[PDB]
Amino acid sequence: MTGRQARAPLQFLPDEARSLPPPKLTDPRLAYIGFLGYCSGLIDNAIRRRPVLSAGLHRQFLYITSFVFVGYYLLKRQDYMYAVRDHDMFSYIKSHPEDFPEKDKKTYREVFEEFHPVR
Amino acid sequence: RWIARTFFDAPEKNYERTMAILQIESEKAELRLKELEVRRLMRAKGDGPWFQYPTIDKALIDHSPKATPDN
Amino acid sequence: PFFDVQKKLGVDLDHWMTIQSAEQPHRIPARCHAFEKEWIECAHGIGSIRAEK
Amino acid sequence: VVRDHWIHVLVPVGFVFGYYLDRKNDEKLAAFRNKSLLYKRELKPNEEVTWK
Amino acid sequence: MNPIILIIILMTVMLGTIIVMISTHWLLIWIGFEMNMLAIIPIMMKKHNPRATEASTKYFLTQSTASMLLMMAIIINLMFSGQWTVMKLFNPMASMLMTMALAMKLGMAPFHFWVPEVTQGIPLSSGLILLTWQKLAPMSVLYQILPSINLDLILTLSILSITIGGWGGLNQTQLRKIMAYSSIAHMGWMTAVLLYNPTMTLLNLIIYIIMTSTMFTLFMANSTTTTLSLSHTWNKAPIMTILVLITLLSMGGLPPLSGFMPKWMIIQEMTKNDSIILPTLMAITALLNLYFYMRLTYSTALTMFPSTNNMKMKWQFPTTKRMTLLPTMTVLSTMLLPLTPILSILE
Amino acid sequence: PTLRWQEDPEPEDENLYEKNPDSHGYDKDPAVDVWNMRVVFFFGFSIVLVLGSTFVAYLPDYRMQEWARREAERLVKYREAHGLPLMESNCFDPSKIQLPED
Amino acid sequence: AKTLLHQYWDIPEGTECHRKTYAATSIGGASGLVVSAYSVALKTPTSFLEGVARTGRYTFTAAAIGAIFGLTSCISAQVREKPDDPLNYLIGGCAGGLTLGARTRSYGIGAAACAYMGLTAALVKMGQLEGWKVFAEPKV
Amino acid sequence: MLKYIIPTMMLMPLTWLSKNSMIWINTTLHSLLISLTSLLLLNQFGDNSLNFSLTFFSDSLSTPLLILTMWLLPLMLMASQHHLSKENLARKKLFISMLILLQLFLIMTFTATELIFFYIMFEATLVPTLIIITRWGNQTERLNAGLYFLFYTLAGSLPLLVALIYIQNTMGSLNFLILQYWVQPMPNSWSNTFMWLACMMAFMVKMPLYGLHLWLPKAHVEAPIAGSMVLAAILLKLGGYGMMRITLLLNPITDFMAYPFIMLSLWGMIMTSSICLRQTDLKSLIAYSSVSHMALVIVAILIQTPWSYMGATALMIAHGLTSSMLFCLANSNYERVHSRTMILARGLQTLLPLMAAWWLLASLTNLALPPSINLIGELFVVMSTFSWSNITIILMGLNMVITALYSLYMLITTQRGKHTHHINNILPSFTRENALMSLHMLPLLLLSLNPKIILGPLY
Amino acid sequence: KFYIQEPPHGSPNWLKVGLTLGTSAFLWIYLIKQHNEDVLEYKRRN
Amino acid sequence: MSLVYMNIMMAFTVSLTGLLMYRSHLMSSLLCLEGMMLSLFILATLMILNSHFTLASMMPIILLVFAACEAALGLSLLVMVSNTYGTDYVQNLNLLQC
Repeated sequence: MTGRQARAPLQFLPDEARSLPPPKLTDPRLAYIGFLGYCSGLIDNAIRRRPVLSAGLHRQFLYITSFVFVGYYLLKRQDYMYAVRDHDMFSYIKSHPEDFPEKDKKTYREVFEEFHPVR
Repeated sequence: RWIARTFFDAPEKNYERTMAILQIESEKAELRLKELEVRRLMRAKGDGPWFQYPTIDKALIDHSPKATPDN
Repeated sequence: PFFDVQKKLGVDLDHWMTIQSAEQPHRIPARCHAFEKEWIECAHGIGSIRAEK
Repeated sequence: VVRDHWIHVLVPVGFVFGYYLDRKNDEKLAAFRNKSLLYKRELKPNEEVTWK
Repeated sequence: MNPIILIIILMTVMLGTIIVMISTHWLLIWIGFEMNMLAIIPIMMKKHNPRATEASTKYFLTQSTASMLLMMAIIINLMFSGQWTVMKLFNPMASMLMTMALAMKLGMAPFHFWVPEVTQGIPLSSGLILLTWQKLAPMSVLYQILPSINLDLILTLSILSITIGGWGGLNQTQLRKIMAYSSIAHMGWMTAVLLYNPTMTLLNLIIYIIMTSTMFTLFMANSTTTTLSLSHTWNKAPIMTILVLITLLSMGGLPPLSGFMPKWMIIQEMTKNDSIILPTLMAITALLNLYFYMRLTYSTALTMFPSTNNMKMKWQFPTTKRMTLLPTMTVLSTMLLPLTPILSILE
Repeated sequence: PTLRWQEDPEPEDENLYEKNPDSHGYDKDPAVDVWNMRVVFFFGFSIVLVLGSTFVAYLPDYRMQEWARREAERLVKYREAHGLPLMESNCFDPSKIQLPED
Repeated sequence: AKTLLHQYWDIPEGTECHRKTYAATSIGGASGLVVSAYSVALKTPTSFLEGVARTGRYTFTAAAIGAIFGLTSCISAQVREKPDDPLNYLIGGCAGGLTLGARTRSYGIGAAACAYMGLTAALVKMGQLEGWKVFAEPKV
Repeated sequence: MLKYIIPTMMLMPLTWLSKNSMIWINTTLHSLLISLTSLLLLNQFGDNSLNFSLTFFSDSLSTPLLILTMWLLPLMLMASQHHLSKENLARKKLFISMLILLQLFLIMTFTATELIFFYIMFEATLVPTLIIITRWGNQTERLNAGLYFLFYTLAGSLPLLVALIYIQNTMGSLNFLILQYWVQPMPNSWSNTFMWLACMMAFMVKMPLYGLHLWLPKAHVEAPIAGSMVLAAILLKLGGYGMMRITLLLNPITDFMAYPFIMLSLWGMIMTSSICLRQTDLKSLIAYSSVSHMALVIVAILIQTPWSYMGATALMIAHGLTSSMLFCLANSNYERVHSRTMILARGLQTLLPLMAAWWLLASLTNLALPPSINLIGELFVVMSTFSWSNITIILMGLNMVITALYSLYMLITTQRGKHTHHINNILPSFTRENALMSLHMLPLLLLSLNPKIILGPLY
Repeated sequence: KFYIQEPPHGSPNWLKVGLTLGTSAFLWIYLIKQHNEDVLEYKRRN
Repeated sequence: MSLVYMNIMMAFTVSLTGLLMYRSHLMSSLLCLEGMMLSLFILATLMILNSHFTLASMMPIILLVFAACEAALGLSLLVMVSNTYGTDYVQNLNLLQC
């Protein structure tokens, strides 16, 4: 997609984003990001030859805080982008009627099918 | 009877789960075909908002009395 | 990408060098002023393929 | 004894948590509760439910 | 090489890339590419040896002739319809010259003969920073000028770039030439999708830069240039082994790891067009550029070469180098399979 | 005048017998071997094997079988009682059809 | 050039022979001149006489591949008269592969050339007859 | 089935923070808990599947295979000591957690709704087995074995993805139910043949078909025992599972382009059952035995009969059990004599007087003795193929004769008659090995009593 | 104990851990405040 | 079409081919880079004077100040090459073998 809010160039979220709900508490994707943050802390304890799962707990909580925060803002922008994609799609649906005809859904009483019986 | 009571989902429960999940997936598939239709027709016409690469911003064109009338 | 911090900060540092019919330093014409004014008045709110249609 | 060894109790807690998320999924996908054509009786008689 | 002056030169590399990112005027883009060249010369020759001298010579000649060919393209563009906007061009000849100048700059198969030569003799910091920025910045310009490109040009350069970067990579027993051939293959992939949906290309740019950052960070961790040294870093440093395992399989492109989200999303928004024979050819060649990764992984961790001693001396001294940002970039590069709907973060 | 190696002649037949002939299959800790006996001979044979055998010996009517038995009995009793031929062909309605005619 | 590969597709298939075969020789000689230009620019043949000899060998071999391919295509199309099946060009690719093996005077490389060239040529005719577009839509 | 997924994620870090001499009991006990938990699922009633929000469902195409995998995990694990016992505690934890991750992606693979997710979990099945067999393969070409494994499975499985994206953007989403309900036949064009050839060819390479079965035997002779059993049973039956899933679409052209594949599998079945008669390297006989049985499976899948599909899943489950067992006895013999060669290890009638009974019972289940479920599978496939062509029963019976011949020759060669009186190091057989025997075969006989479960969705 | 000529670190400073915990708790407070503002904005607009 | 544009584009293409094929002197390569600078200079300047587009006469001065500092960088590189060897030939650069 090309903007379609190619007016404000790096408006990270307009007031258009303040009408859809934000990502809620204990959504599974932010919990996945938090587990990835704990894994980042585990491997940061692993590389520096300090004991893994020990003596770096402030760094553990730092990494978890940072990744949960960044993933929260990414989820917000993500949901705004899919919402504006959906709304522009439906605006183009409602705009032009005649290019999108209602296909006359014939029931199976008259819809013929080639069969080719398999043995 | 006890095994079916304490462990197993009801056939009404499982059956209405199937019907609800087929309704959800039907909406998903119809919207996905609608999306590809919208994208192909919008690249065809160019009327829609998406495939509009930036042309000239005309805010800076001025007309003000020049140094030669044959502009 | 095509970032327009140019637009967002509100400083026109690169737009003044863009085409004819911009502000040539004293109020002079170019050779083809009017024909660009025609083309730019035709092709503003247009999605760059019906500018060629 | 549980605080001494908790090692042998973790995956039953995991299975209980998975089962609880299954029941939360059940009450999330609770559409067509009495709107099917083949499973459609009157809501009767206890309290406003047919499955959970 | 006073460190204040090195901070100045790195800020000028940043400045050249930002000037490329920021303008609508074509001469500013040419200034940005040139300032990028001028400051990326002395990130090389951080050592003294004349290998860096000859590598900087070859890189300077090819980079400057690509920049001059781009200036030819801009000047013929304004021989025709005269505007300073970065938009759809108004000359097929100028689009031809412009795509071939960018093909000489960021590496394509008729034009890549300087890339293992420049990456062989230089240190790893210079190689990392030139691979990241010199494969970043003209993707912005390509993203801008995409609506006026003959598709034969980009597509032929991309096919041939993937297959040459694959066929060259099997033989080298170095490391930098393996990484450079992989760079050519990924630039062929990142160019091949440009005319269809460029969000795919720019997200491939993000993922490839994260991958190359993890790679050259794990090679800054231990001064290794041959696979023999990789075996000795198996025997001296054990977590490095499994990280080389995971990141090398992620450069391979295997699905439960996060090297798959670039390729497969490209194939999705590629085969929604009527091109099927070309994605299956390209992805069989992406099967081809994985064998040198496999022999590299074999030489590191899956097999255990005999190791020279004095590691008995080295065991008292742990890995006391500096790491740029190793764990964050690592677990961002590896465990990012299920966030495929962070496709749409880009636009 | 050359060797190409340095390593020791290794390993040996570390018999798991000749130390603990009462012991069971795996390694040299003579308590947790008894614990392994307990866990794999109570949780593989006692609580899993015969419980699964009695679970598969009777579970509900898998693939609706006894339901199908009794329903077929009642339907054949119906189609005996009404004199119409049991299992008439054309399971779909022969009137409710639209052949594509020439 | 695109104009004369379009000339090679311009003959009905069908037979208008000597012309399909001459177009095949032209395409093969152009490809041989391309590969000979690469192989003279990347080797320094030292000297110009050997460069002329190597270019002559590569152009004559690629043009002979084109010639023998056009010959067996023309004869198979005249005999069996079926523009549907690409089996005629399967035979054509194997004949070109065996003659490539003859011009390199090996047998294993020639048999592999028969296999690979026959399958790719049958694929080319098969995808042209069903219709698979060249390089792009480029639309969506 | 997320109540099966999340205990597997809650089983892995326990092994990481398990102390010394306590990794084993924890992993074994909790995997047996997972086995009872797996046994809870078996509920598939009548008309439909049993669905679960979008990702999960269960059929009898998937339920006995899933129960097979989760039953196989403790058996896998308890085969996998005493040949890495002197290795590090950290490397032991790494190996066991790698197997747990492989089980997790296998459950992901068998409980899949979309074929896209099936492709992701297919090569997720691919990746850990590489590292396992190449690291611990314990011979000089475990390198070559892992490399052939990975390149054949990728290079076959890859254009399947492009065909699946094509089916995605031509028919909407890719639920198995929508593809039951929105499918329509695609006639004999050429591109239909190419798409069918890509999908079926990816699965052919996974089976293995006879054209590309050099894939297998190096990866069986050059693997540790856990990866051996996983590779053989779960990977080949996973390939057949995936073919049974995809073949519901594209019916009308398989009659036109299935004739080379059926022929190739039949003649390759005869040639493979002949080649596993006369080789050395006792391990590899069961490898080509598995090749022969999966060739029979392929013929059964593509001749498209309900009898054929019931016999196909029966043959899958029976051969998975029998081949996993017989690999474990081969590992016991290699623990004894340190050879892998057939003619060296001899005797074992005086010596080891009841290990021989498990060799006998395994070779009789392989022989298709008539209460073995192998015979139920082979019998239904023979009925269907004689309905298919009325003359191909001769290849079936010749396969039958040669199958009984090589299996019983493998029995009586090494294990009937005379010790070489220079071996003199075998101990009497451990309780662990016999425990793996009675964990293999007691569910086989107790499934052989009431086998109405394991037959397919066309019950 | 057991060391010679220094332990280089291991005895941490008392500005870096306080800095990291302070900015971490600050970012948690800021994201909680952000979520409360967003729920208020959603329920005020709809 | 203003016929002088043909000869200036001809001079560009000849200077480009001279930049590409070269015998032994890297000095001559930098010299043809300088000539190609001059060719683009004169063509862009005659463009701007045909157009009377005299707001943007920045192309000549800025193009040649930048490309001349490029040529200065190349000259210092040639100083370094001739320092660490005897001459500046294309031969005795064949080390760092690919």
